[PDB]
Parts: sequence; C-alpha cells; structure tokens
Amino acid sequence: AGIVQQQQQLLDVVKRQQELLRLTVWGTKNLQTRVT
Amino acid sequence: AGIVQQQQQLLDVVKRQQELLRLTVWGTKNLQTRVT
Amino acid sequence: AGIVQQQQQLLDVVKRQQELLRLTVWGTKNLQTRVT
Amino acid sequence: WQEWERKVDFLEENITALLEEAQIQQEKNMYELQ
Amino acid sequence: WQEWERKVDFLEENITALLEEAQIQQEKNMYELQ
Amino acid sequence: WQEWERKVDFLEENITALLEEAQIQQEKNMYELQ
Repeated sequence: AGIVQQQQQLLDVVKRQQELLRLTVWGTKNLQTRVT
Repeated sequence: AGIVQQQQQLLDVVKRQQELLRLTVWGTKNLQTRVT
Repeated sequence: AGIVQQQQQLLDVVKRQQELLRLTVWGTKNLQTRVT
Repeated sequence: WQEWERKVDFLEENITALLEEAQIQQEKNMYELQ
Repeated sequence: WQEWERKVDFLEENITALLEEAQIQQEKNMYELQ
Repeated sequence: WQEWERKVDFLEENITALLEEAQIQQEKNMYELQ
C-alpha cells in the first residue's frame, strides 16, 4: 500500500515535470521562430 | 508484478523525458550561439 | 525492499532532471531578454 | 531544426501516452490491494 | 512570456515541493519494508 | 553561460548513468521476485 502510494506521488511529480518540460519547449520554439 | 510493472512505466517516462530534455538543451545551446 | 530502493533512484533522477530543467529555463529566460 | 522539431513533437505525444497508461496501471494497483 | 515565466517559476517551486513530500513516504517505506 | 554549459553537461552525464542503474535495478526486481 505504501509502495503503490509512492508510485502515485512519483507519477504525480513526473506529470508536473512534463508540464514544465512543455513550457520550456514552447519558449525554445518561440525564440527559435524569431531568431530564425 | 503489477507494481514492479508500474516501476518500469515510471522509469520509461523519465527515460523519455530525458530524451526530450536533451533535445531542449540542444536548442538552448544552438540559439545561445546565434543570439550572441 | 527491492522496489523501495528503485523508487529512491527514480526519485534521485527526477531530482537531477529538475536541476537540469531549471538550468535550461534560466537559459531560455536569459535568451528571451536578449532577443526582446 | 527541421528534424529537431519533428522529434520533440513525437516525444511529447509519446510521454503523454506513457503518462496516461501509467495513470491506468496506477488505479489498477489501487483497487487491487483492495 | 509574462505568464509563461510566472508558470515556470511556480512549477519549479511546486516540483521541488512534491519531491520533498515523496522523501517522507520514501522514509516510511525504508522503515516499514525492513 | 560558461559555467552553465559545464553544469548542464555534467547533469546530463549524471542522469544518463543514473538511468542505467535504474534500469538494472528494475532488471533485478522481477528477476528476483519469486
């Protein structure tokens, strides 16, 4: 019950890291459009 | 099993997230080179 | 107790990734300020 | 930059897929201990 | 870029916090499973 | 940016090694669960 519980928390943080990853790729895409 | 499985799925996401992160660090580097 | 350690390693990875991510974001912000 | 984009776009979709299926295998393990 | 920045800052802080919580559960697991 | 470059390069080398171990350990969990 505790290993799976940690799994939910681990998957929870990895989801947010993705949101942050997406935001950084957007910036990179955006700067790229302009610099190009 | 079902959790040792969830363990793999989690490892796969971070593995994939790293693949995406690499590309993003490559973009930042490229733009940094031209922008300056 | 095979998986608990593995859950620590996956934890340490997301942590290292977050650090790298924050650095990447600083670069995106820094370039952004130069571009605009 | 052409292939670059093509790659980050596929990775994004991939990850969302893994995250989705992970949420599934997670809830399966939740109701299982039960 | 104004909103964008506000969201990365928040997410950066949020993730660092979620990680800290996971540390608490990791400990209980180190204890229990042993 | 000079310091930034060597910090991301190490962090990249770091996570890569860590990702291997994570897989290897995973290889042992199901190799040893039974």
